[PDB]
Amino acid sequence: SFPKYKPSRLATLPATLDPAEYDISPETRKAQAERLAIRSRLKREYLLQYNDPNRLGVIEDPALIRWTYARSANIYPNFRPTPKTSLLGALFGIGPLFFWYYVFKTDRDKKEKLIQEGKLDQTFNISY
Amino acid sequence: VHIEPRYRQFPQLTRSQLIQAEFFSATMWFWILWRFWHDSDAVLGHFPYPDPSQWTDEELGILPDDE
Amino acid sequence: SGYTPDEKLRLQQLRELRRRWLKDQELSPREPVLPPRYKTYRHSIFAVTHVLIPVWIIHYYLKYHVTAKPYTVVERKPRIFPGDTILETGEVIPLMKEFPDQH
Amino acid sequence: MGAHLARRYLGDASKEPDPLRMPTFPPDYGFPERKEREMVATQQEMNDAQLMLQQRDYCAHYLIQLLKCKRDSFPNFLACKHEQHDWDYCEHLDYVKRMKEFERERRLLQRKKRREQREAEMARG
Amino acid sequence: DAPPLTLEAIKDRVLYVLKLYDKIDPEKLSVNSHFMKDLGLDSLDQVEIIMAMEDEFGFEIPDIDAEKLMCPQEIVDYIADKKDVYE
Amino acid sequence: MNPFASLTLTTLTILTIPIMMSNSNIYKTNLYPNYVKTTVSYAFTLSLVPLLMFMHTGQEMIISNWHWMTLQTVELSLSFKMDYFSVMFIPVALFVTWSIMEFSMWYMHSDPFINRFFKYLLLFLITMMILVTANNLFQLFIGWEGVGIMSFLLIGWWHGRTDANTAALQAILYNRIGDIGFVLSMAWFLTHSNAWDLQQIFMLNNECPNMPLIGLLLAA
Amino acid sequence: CMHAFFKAMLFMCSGSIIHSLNDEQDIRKMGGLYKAMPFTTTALIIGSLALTGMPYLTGFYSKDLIIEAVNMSYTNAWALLMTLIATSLTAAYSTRIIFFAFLGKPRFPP
Amino acid sequence: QQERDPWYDWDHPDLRLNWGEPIHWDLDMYIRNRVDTSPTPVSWNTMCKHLF
Amino acid sequence: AFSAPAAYLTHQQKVLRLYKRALRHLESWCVHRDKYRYFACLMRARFDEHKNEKDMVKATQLLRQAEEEFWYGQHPQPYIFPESPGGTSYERYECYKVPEWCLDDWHPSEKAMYPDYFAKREQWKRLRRESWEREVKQLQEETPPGGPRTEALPPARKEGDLPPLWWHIVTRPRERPM
Amino acid sequence: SKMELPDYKQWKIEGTPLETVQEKLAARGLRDPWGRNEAWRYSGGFANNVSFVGALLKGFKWGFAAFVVAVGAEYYLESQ
Amino acid sequence: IMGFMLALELNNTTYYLKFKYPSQTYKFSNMLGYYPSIMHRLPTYHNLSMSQKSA
Ligand SMILES: CCCCCCCCCCCCCCCCCC(=O)OC[C@H](COP(=O)([O-])OCC(O)COP(=O)([O-])OC[C@@H](COC(=O)CCCCCCCCCCCCCCCCC)OC(=O)CCCCCCCCCCCCCCCCC)OC(=O)CCCCCCCCCCCCCCCCC
Ligand SMILES: CCCCCCCCCCCCCCCCCC(=O)OC[C@H](COP(=O)([O-])OCC(O)COP(=O)([O-])OC[C@@H](COC(=O)CCCCCCCCCCCCCCCCC)OC(=O)CCCCCCCCCCCCCCCCC)OC(=O)CCCCCCCCCCCCCCCCC
Ligand SMILES: CCCCCCCC/C=C\CCCCCCCC(=O)OC[C@H](COP(=O)(O)OCCN)OC(=O)CCCCCCC/C=C/CCCCCCCC
Ligand SMILES: CCCCCCCC/C=C\CCCCCCCC(=O)O[C@H](COC(=O)CCCCCCC/C=C/CCCCCCCC)COP(=O)(O)OCCN
Ligand SMILES: *P(=O)(O)OCC(C)(C)[C@H](O)C(=O)NCCC(=O)NCCSC(=O)CCCCCCCCCCCCC
Repeated sequence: SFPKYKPSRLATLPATLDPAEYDISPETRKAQAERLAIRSRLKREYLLQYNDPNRLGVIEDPALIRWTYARSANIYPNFRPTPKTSLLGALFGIGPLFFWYYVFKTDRDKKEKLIQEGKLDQTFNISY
Repeated sequence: VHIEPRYRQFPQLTRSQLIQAEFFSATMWFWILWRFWHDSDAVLGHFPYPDPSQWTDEELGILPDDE
Repeated sequence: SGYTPDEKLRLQQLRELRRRWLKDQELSPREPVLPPRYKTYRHSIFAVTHVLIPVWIIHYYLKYHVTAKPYTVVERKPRIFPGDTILETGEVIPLMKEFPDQH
Repeated sequence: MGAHLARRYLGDASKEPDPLRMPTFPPDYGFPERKEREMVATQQEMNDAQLMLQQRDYCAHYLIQLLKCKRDSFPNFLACKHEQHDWDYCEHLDYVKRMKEFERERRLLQRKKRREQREAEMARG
Repeated sequence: DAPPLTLEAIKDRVLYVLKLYDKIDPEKLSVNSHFMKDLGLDSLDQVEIIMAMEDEFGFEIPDIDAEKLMCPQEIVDYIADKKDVYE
Repeated sequence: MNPFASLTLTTLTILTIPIMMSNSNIYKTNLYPNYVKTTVSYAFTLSLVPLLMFMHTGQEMIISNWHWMTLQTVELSLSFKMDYFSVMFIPVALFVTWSIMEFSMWYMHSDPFINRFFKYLLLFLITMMILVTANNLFQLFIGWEGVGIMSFLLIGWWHGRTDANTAALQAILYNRIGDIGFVLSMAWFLTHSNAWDLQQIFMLNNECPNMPLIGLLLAA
Repeated sequence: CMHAFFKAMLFMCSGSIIHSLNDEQDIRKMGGLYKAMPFTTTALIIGSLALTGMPYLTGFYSKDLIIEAVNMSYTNAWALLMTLIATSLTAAYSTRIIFFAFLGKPRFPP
Repeated sequence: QQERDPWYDWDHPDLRLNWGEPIHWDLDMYIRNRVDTSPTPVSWNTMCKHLF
Repeated sequence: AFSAPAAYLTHQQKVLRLYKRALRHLESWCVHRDKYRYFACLMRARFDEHKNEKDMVKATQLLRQAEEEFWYGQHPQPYIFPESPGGTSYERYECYKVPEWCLDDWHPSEKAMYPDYFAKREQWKRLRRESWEREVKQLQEETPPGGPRTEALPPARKEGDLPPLWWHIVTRPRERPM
Repeated sequence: SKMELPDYKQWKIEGTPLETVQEKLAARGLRDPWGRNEAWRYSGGFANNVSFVGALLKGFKWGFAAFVVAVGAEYYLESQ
Repeated sequence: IMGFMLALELNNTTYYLKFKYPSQTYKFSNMLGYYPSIMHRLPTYHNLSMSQKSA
């Protein structure tokens, strides 16, 4: 029939094309109800604090606190040197340095060889 | 001038805008015709294009093949 | 499917309050209580200031300060054609030779 | 665009001229007595007129006359029609001379091909 | 720039559209009529009615809200609230 | 002195004038858009004059009015190139800007910050004139980045619109890759020619090489 | 220079259409503007003619010479072909703007 | 957040987040000003093939 | 927007949303009004053809195939109203929306420039302060012990009360504030 | 001020592409109920519109007359 | 003139009561050649992912 749509990571699958949307279980309905109850509880808490006539300041967001903490201060305590971590660290932290060292070393060696052999166009090169 | 809004009807126009639009369309077409009458070479060219086939070997300096 | 009775009633009450709020947002005839403290003439004052004063300042700056140092203002030399009269030395640049004219 | 491109690409590139190497035959080859082109404008005159280096071709005298005409009748920017036509006609003649050079190159190349084929056939026979 | 909307203008426009609907009898149509309880339309008819109102007033009514407007008066109140019309 | 230099510099200066008045009661009033439009009209006429001067005798000049700093054997100064390109493009740009400012006076009538809109338009015009009249690579770069940043500010005119903010940053990103090319060209020209000004660049580069020309192409 | 002139005018006419139709920018919702808006109609027609190279408008004196020089030069064949196709497509999208914005029946809200 | 529903009464309408709900680890790059992963009319592989 | 969402969309709701989206995209394809009317009537004919269907498994499969057809045939550039989320005028006036708490930080001279407005504002502030306790009490009386199962809020049940959590809804900035 | 909505009974699909649409739908066995709500667009000042070629030649008639007059005047001046 | 004529014919074809699904060429042209999609999602995603995961 019609050509099928292939989802990617940067072009995700639409909800209307998800096969699980048309196979609904009675447990799926109660999962949806529980999620809605959680959202309603959070919304009630936020709205009460938000409409408080006596509140002055910032309504602290524990989710935001946890996100900023997990992004910075909780990384090293939960880091272990594994083969994957070691290899990725060695690559991303050493490979670029030696690649650039080789590139610049080769370029400058060629430049100095031409300078010594006296066949490099250096006229008008006053400012260095 | 105040133009009253219309609902489901053609909007109210103005004599000034009608005459101005007509005058400028007419100005453009007069200019095109006047320029084509005088400077028709700009569109159709001015000098003929030579046909290289009609140039004689004598004037092109080509000797007979046997020679 | 439709509003529940509670949804209908709350919407009615909220919309009544919102309309009252906007009506209160309307201003008063006295409201912007400010604290105590020809066409040719306007463009004539505009033209003398905005055009005349800058041109005076810039011409003074260029004639007496910028062009008082070498190579600050360099002009491309004027074109000279055959049969011309050089004004600096009263000279006459001769005409070209006869063209092999066609038609 | 043109049929010469089709002849050279979908055909005999050996018989068609090469624009980046033309001319390949001596200018007097087949011309018993050939006169050199005449230059009216002198180097000093073109230098004074400040002609662009691509405008300093063999038509430069008509260009100088056109520039002098346009300078003298400045407010009337429609008064140098004759000078403009003289410059355009000189450029047209120069272009048709370039076309004649191309055609001479083409038929000289094909004459050389015919002569070498005749020599090859004579040697074979 | 544009003239402000009024409650009477919104009501007139919605009833105008509804009288130009063929499945609604213009004689028995009122501002309190229910599209399905006393006009006999269905869900697809209500969808088309809401789309006609969207084209009329030049804005969109989300599906979560549009499914509840079962009355011309409800449509008028919704549009007035969204456009900040109080008179 | 001939009126060429004076009139060109006067056009640029009177363009800059209404920015000075952007801290006055006129900037606090509703006459500021009309004031800026009138200024652009007057600048357009004063630019028409040197165009007539050029159309007669083909007069061109460079004005190195202000010396900025001497980097040993490299001198940077504020220089303007009033040649065919500049004296033809300035009147066209001023004419278009005048018409656009009037149309914006009608079009942005309900905008709460119409005066800021007109100040931003005039700032863009100033930067574009700097770009066009610049005689050295550094001043040309000043105009380059100035028009880039004014474009950034004017695209994101409505700050509450996420799409507007993404569009502004996107324009900055692409013009910044262009600026990478531009800076490569500037570094090459200074290193190999000891100059950032067009006269010495043209005189010394009898055959320009691929590296500086490709830098210019990438920036363009 | 020539493009500055007529492209600025085209954008101003587009803005006039947008403003008169309550910040609508969709040619699918424009229509009937040939008679509805006379002056902007004639201005946009003149601009689109100048853009496409009408034989004696402001775009003829630059675009026509550019095309002549491209055809008569030692150029890239593919570049020449793409330039000609682009001229055709310019005429095409100018036609699209005029046809969908000014001709026909209205599509804007009542 | 672009894939998040626009017609819902979010607590942060521009970020399309609610107060107290968990925040994705890569919210910093999944904002509406940044990387978008919303579905497209044409499949990503087809887009890549046609463009390349 | 104004209405609280439910835990899930019913089959009828999904069908109606597909109907509206399909008609909008068909209108985007069919630019002219007569062509749109013709093909819209055909689309409604298809929906009415499948309108009466007792087998809900078959109905769900029909909806799934219709969704696939729509995704294949959707307009790449559908028409969007200017004020709608994809529109050109979307969120343009958000930088002009300022809150009334921002209003109350004004200098006394500024507030003196609007004597009548701020008297009404003080009345509104008093009305807000006099009802908060009743609002919170009504909210905590009517909630289930487990907590709110939905985002809906009750009206005022008494003749002197106000609907709980009303201030920001009622005093939200105008759609065209400046 | 305070514009009045024109009477809704005046909107009909007769003499309009909408009646052609209605005939095709009737042949197919269908009907469209939104005919008149669209029929406002096909009547009044929107009843007739120019073609694409007729739009380009907007001022050709007066432009050509002025051109003929100017050519005659130029020829007259050249002759005398 | 060829562009004018072909575009006018294609635009006049829009009035017919005929509906056809779009072509691959139409999708390529309408979606800007897919350049903004691919090249505004892929390289930006990889750069912003490297900026956190690696650096
Ligand atoms: C809003 C304005 C400001 C804007 C910028 C604001 C931000 C920056 C502020 C400043 C920051 C730095 C502070 C430095 C402090 C020191 C000051 C200093 O060193 O000044 C240097 C310098 C002074 O040099 P100097 O060494 O003291 O004097 C040298 C000579 O001896 C002089 O020669 P002279 O002996 O001939 O003298 C002439 C005399 C007299 O002049 C004239 O006579 C000229 C006018 C002639 C008019 C002729 C007509 C008159 C009327 C007609 C009369 C006859 C009747 C006819 C009637 C006709 C009726 C029709 O005038 C003067 O001497 C004036 C000197 C300058 C005075 C002002 C100094 C102010 C300093 C204030 C510092 C405060 C703190 C700053 C920081 C604070 C924090 C932000 O002054 C200037 O540079 C001033 C401006 C120069 C002239 C104008 C140049 C125009 C250039 C145009 C370029 C256009 C480019 C456009 C590009 C964009 C568009 C594309
Ligand atoms: C990897 C390849 C890379 C290629 C690189 C080079 C690319 C060159 C491009 C050349 C121009 C292509 C124009 C069409 C592309 C866009 C099509 C489109 O979507 O239009 C909708 C668009 C309207 O949008 P809409 O209203 O939303 O329509 C939506 C509908 O659903 C209607 O939507 P639809 O999709 O149903 O309508 C499209 C349909 C109908 O539209 C057309 O046929 C367009 C007109 C084509 C004209 C071709 C030349 C005809 C002859 C002209 C005169 C020269 C001959 C000699 C005459 C006498 C001379 C003395 O056409 C097709 O489906 C066939 C393909 C179209 C051309 C494809 C070109 C190659 C790229 C793709 C290759 C693979 C294609 C596979 C098939 C598709 C996938 C299954 O059309 C227009 O606005 C008209 C544009 C086309 C006419 C413009 C003027 C002529 C163009 C230049 C022709 C040559 C003139 C002379 C040049 C100088 C020579 C020296
Ligand atoms: C030379 C230096 C490196 C050059 C290449 C750099 C490639 C990577 C650039 C940095 C990656 C960006 C990091 C984070 C930036 C934020 C990303 C972002 O804001 O989102 C993308 C943002 C907005 O997204 P929209 O699509 O508009 O969303 C619409 C809303 N509905 O747009 C962008 O910034 C996209 C930028 C992608 C860069 C890819 C372009 C690279 C092209 C290089 C080709 C060069 C050819 C030049 C020819 C030269 C001739 C000699
Ligand atoms: C073109 C870009 C190349 C970048 C630099 C080139 C380096 C080579 C590319 C990467 C190779 C390894 C570098 C470090 C990556 C670590 C590998 C990894 O992340 O996975 C490890 C696996 O690593 C190991 O534990 C064993 C160590 C070696 C295995 C991986 C390296 C093998 C590389 C193959 C060598 C090259 C093959 C040559 C083929 C022809 C090429 C010309 C853990 O496995 P998981 O638990 O599944 O975690 C991944 C979650 N998705
Ligand atoms: P009202 O409450 O009366 O609504 C009645 C409904 C429909 C809810 C019924 O009560 C009902 O549930 N009926 C059974 C379920 C059902 O209707 N299934 C079929 C629905 S989908 C269907 O078959 C129609 C699909 C055809 C159209 C597909 C659209 C794709 C085209 C998109 C093109 C976009 C650009 C042109």
